[PDB]
Amino acid sequence: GMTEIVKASLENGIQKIRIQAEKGYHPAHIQLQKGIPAEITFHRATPSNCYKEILFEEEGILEPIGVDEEKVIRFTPQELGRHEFSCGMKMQKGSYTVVE
Ligand SMILES: [Cl-]
Ligand SMILES: [Cu+]
Ligand SMILES: [Cu+]
Repeated sequence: GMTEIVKASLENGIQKIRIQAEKGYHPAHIQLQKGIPAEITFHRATPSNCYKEILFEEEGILEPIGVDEEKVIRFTPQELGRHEFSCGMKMQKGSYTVVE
């Protein structure tokens, strides 16, 4: 250890954070506050189709993302703890930890 966790920035009652998709997700591990609307912006910086989709299974989210495009994943985290996000193939993984 330790594992690097990046906290989402709180402003205007929204928590925002940007994630780059290229040779994995960066940051791969983030922290979110429970009950605050979250906007997680993914940028696909690779032409590999391994990254053509963004999956947040526990939120029922599955979103396509094109080469060099940015997609905002929006939800309000309600369940505490560590949750997984990944590409649509579940080959490249990350996590979001929801704290009180
Ligand atoms: Cl692949
Ligand atoms: Cu993938
Ligand atoms: Cu893949």
